[PDB]
Amino acid sequence: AQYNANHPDFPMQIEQLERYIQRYLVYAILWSLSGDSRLKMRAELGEYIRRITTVPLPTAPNIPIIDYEVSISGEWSPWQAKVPQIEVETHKVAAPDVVVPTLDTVRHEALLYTWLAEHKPLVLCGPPGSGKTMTLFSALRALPDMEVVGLNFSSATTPELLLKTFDHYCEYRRTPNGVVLAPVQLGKWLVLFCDEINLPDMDKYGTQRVISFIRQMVEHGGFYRTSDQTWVKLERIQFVGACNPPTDPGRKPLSHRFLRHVPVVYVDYPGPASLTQIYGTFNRAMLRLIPSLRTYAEPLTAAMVEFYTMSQERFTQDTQPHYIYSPREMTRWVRGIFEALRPLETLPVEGLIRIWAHEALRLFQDRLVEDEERRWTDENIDTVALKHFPNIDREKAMSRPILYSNWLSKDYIPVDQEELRDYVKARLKVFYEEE
Amino acid sequence: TDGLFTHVLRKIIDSVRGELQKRQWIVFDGDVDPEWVENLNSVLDDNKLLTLPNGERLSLPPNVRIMFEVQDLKYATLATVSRCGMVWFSEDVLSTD
Amino acid sequence: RDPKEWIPRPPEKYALSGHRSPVTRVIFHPVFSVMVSASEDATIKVWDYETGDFERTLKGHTDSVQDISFDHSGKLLASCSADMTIKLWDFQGFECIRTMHGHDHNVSSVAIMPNGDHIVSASRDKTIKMWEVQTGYCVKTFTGHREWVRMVRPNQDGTLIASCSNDQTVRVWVVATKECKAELREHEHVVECISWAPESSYSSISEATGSETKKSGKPGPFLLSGSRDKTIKMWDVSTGMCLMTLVGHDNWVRGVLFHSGGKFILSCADDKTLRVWDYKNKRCMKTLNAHEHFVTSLDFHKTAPYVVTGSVDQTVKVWECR
Amino acid sequence: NSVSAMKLSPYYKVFEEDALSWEDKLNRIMALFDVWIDVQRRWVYLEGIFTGSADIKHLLPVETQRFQSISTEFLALMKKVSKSPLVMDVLNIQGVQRSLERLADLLGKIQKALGEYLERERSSFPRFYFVGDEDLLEIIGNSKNVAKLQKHFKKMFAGVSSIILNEDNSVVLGISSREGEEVMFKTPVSITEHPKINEWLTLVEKEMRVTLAKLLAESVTEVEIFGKATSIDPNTYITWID
Ligand SMILES: Nc1ncnc2c1ncn2[C@@H]1O[C@H](COP(=O)(O)OP(=O)(O)O)[C@@H](O)[C@H]1O
Repeated sequence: AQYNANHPDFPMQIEQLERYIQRYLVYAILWSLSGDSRLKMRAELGEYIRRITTVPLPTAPNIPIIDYEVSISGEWSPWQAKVPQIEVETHKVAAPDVVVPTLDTVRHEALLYTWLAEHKPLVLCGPPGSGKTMTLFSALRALPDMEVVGLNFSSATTPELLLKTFDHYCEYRRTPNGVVLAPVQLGKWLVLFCDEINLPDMDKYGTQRVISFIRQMVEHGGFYRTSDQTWVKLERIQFVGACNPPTDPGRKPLSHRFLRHVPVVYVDYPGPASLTQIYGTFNRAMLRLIPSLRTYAEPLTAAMVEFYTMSQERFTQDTQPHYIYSPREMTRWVRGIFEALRPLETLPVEGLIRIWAHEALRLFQDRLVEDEERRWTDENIDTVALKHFPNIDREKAMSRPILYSNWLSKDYIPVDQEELRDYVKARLKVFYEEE
Repeated sequence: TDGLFTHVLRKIIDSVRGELQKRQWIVFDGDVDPEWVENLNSVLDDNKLLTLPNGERLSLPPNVRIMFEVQDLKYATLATVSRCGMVWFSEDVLSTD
Repeated sequence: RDPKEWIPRPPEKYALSGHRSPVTRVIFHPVFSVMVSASEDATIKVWDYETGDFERTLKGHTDSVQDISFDHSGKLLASCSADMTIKLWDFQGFECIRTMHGHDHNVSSVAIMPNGDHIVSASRDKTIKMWEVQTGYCVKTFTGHREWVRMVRPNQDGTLIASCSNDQTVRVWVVATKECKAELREHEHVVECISWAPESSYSSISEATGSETKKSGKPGPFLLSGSRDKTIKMWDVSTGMCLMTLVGHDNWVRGVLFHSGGKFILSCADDKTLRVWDYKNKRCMKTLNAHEHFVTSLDFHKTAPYVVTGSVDQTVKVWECR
Repeated sequence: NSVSAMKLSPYYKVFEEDALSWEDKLNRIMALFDVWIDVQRRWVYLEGIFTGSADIKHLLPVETQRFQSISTEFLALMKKVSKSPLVMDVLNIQGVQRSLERLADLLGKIQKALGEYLERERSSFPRFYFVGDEDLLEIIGNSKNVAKLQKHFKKMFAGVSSIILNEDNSVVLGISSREGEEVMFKTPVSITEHPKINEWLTLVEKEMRVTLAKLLAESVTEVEIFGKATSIDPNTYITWID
C-alpha cells in the first residue's frame, strides 16, 4: 500500500505483486520459524525451504537465504547492500547512541520494525550485552510516533511496578464504553520495555504474577483496576520484552500461554568478524586524534578482540556469577582509550599500548576473585601485546605498576607510585582536618 | 504599587476597553478625615491631578466625577469642604411613607 | 624592570624557614618594608623581605592561624585562627589588643575593611560576620552559604564583599544592606581563593574580554575565583557572567591575584608551581617551581618588585622580579 | 445581552441547551481575548525595548535571553493563529488560554525587571522623571508608532497636549494644546534623522522654545504699532489676537 501511495501514476501490478508476496512469504517463514534460534538452525531451515519450495530463490551457492531480504520490486536483494563502511565522527566514538551497521544489526532492525509496526508485543532473547536494547532503540528511532519507557524487572517484580508506570505516563479517563487507559500525550504509542521479563520469581505452583498480568493485558486488551474492581482497557500501549536465555541461572521459562502472543528473536553475541568490523571502525574514528598512530588501528583492534575472546572463554558463570563478559566491556575499552587520548596532542606507540593494557586491567581484572586469575590476566595481556605489537619497548610499555590518574596533572596520564603515595598522604592530611 | 483609587483612575485614564467614553463615577462611601481626603486636594481643585510620591501625576478625565457619600463632616478640614460642592440630604428628605 | 611589568623569576632571593608547621598565608606590610607570615603552629612570624632576617614572633593563638591581614595604614594586624577567635594586633607594640569570639567553628578567613573601622571574617559555620575595630562587637552576620566559607575579601571601596565556600559557589554581598548581590556558580569543585580586580586593570580586562565600553563609564567590578578543579575563572560581578576560564594548573588552586600593574595574573596551586597568566591571550606565560610541596598562598607587593609564596614545606620564599 | 433577554423570555425552555452553549462560548472568547489584548500590548512595547536598545543585551543578559525565548514562542503562536485566523479555530487551539496566561505571567516578570533600565533612560530626557514606569515603557518601546504617543505629552509638558506631524509621521511640524491651539515650528524636527526617542524629543522642546521666542519677537513688532496710538481700530486688534 505504501508503494502504491508512492507511485500514484503506476500502482502495483499483479505479476510484481505475486513475486513480492511469494518472496516475502518465504522470508517471513524463515524469520518466524527460526528467529529464536542460532545461526546454524536458521541455515538448516533455509536449506529445507530451498529443498521443498517452488518460489524463486537466491542463486548464491553458499550464502543462506536469510541473508537476503525482499525488495519491493519483488526480487531477492542481499542484506549486505545496507551495511556500508561508515566513518564515525571522532567525538561520537563508542557513544551509547551510535550503532555501527552490521548484517545481524540490520536484519534485526528490519524484523523489529516489522513487528513493532503492528503494535505486536515482542521479546528479544540473548546473552547479556549482545545488543538487544541497542537494536530495539535503533528500530524505535525509525518510528517517530512511539515513546519508549524502560522498566527493569527483578526477582521481586510485581504488577505494582507496571501500575506505577501507568500512573506516571498514562491517565485513566472515563468513557461510555468503560474506563480506558491511554498515554497522557496524544498521537503517540507508549512502548513498555521490560529488560528482565524472566527474572520475576515463580511461586511454588509455577506462576509469575507479572507475566500473567502482562498476558492478560495483551490477550484481553486490558486489566482490572483493583481499587474499584473496574475493567480498564488499554489504548496506545505496547509491550517489548528483553531477557537472557531461560537456561541461565536465575531465569525461569516463560509460560506457553504468554509466548503465543509474543514472537521471540534471538540476538546472539557478535562473531569475531562482526566484533572486528565494529571496533575497527571505532578505533579508526578514535585514532584520528593522533595522526602518527593511525597505522596501528588494525593491530589494536585485533589485540582487543583476541584478549576479549580469551577472557570470555576462560572466565564463565560456572566459576563466579559476575564473570560475564560482553561487547559492553569492549565498548568501555574503546571509550576509556578515547578519553585517555583526547587531551594528548601526541603520543608514541608505547603510550598507546600502555593505555590499552591499563584499560584491559581495569575491565577484566577488577572483578576477578582469586589471585591466579589476575596473574593469568597480566601474563596474557603481556603476550597479546607482544604478539600483535612486535618491535616495541616491552619495559617502557608494561612496567607492572600500571597506574593512571589525573590527580597530579590536568590530564589522564600515567603516574608514578611514589609520587602518588606522597600526594595521597598530603591529601589524607587535609582529609583528616576537613572530613 | 497602585492602590485601589489609583488603580481605578489609571484604568479609566488608559481606556484600554473604552473607559473614557463612559460616565465614570467614583463614590467614596465612608467616613472622611484629613488623613486620606487631603491627598485629593489637587484632584478636587482646578489642578485635576493625582500626584503620587513616585513623581507620577494622573490628570482627571472630564468624564470622571469624584463623589463622597458621608453622614457627617465633623472631622473634615476647611480645605476639604472648600474644594467640593455640597448637597445636603436632611432626614426629612426620606419620610417613613 | 618596567614599573608595571615585572614578573617573578626562578632564581629565588631568600628561603626563610622558621615555622614548625605548614605556612598558611603570607602578606606584605603596606607601609614598612616588612613581611608577615602565618602558619599552623599558632605563630605569626614577622620577616624583613630585603635582608631576609627574622624579626619576631606574634604568639597568643591557641590553634593554627588561618588568615592574616593589614589595614590601609598598616598600624593594625587582624588574624583569625582555628580556635574560633579573631585577634587584633597593635603592630607598633606587637601586642594583642583585642580577642573576638562568636564564631561557632573554625575561622578560615579575615579581612579589614578599607575604611579600617570594621573587620570581616568567614568561618566553617557557614556565616560571615562583621566586627567593629574599636569595640570588637559583632554587628552583622551574612548568612546564605550552605557550606564552609573559605575566603572573604572586600572590594576597593568596601561596599561589596565576595566569599567562596565548599558549596562550590562564589557569593558577592552588599555590606550596607546585607543582601547577596550575585551567586557565581560555575566551578565544578570546591572554591579555594578569590581576588578582586584593581581599578588599574579595568581597561585591560574590558579590552581582553572584548567587552564593549559601557555608557556609564564603569566596566563593573571583576572577580577571580581559584578552585580545586584546577581552573581560574574571571567574573563580572555586575552581570554575573564568567569572562574567561584559565586552565593549566595541575592541582587545586590555592591563591590568585593580579599584578599591581593590572597586566598579569599571579596564582599558586598545589601542583608545587607558581604561574603567571596573560589574561590578554588567556594563556600562561611563565611557570615557577616555587616549592618542594604544596603552595598555600602568595602575595604581590604593591610597589616593590617582590613576590612571596608560603608553602606546606614550612618555608617562606621571596622572589625577585625582573 | 441578547442571550440574557432570551433567557428571561418564556419560550427559552425549548432552546435552553444551545443558548447555554452559546453563552459558554461567548464567555470563553471574552476570557481569552481580555488577556490576549493585554499580552499583545505588552509584547508590542517590550519588543521595541529589547530590539531598539543595543546595550540592553550587556546590561540585562539573562532577561534578554528570556525575552528572546518568550518572543519566539509568541511568534510561533502568532503564526499558528495566522494559519487559521478564524476566531473559533484559535479559540479551539489546544491550551490557548493556558498559553496566554503563561505569556502574561512571563511578560509581567520581564516588565518588572526593566526598572533600572528605565531609571537610567530618564537621565537622557529629563522630563521622563514625571512619567510612570508602564508609561515610560510604552513611550520608549513604541517610539516607531508615534500615533499612540499623543496621550503622554500632557504628562511631560505644561501645555503640549499633542504634537503635529506630517502624513508620513516622520517629521514633527509643531505642537498642540488641549484647546486645539497649535504652534508651528519654524524648523520642523525630523524623526528619521534622529531615530532615538530622547534626541528628537529634545530637538522638539528646543524648537518649541526658539519658536515661541521668534513668535514673541514678531508679535512685539506687530503690537508696537498699537502702542503710542491715540485710536486703535477693532479689526486689526482682533486679527492680531487670533
Ligand atoms: N554493531 C554495533 N555497533 C556499535 N556497538 C555495538 C554493536 N554491537 C554491539 N555493540 C555494543 O554492545 C553493547 C550492547 O549492550 P546492550 O544492548 O545494553 O545489551 P542488553 O540489551 O543485553 O542489555 C553496546 O554497549 C554496544 O556498544
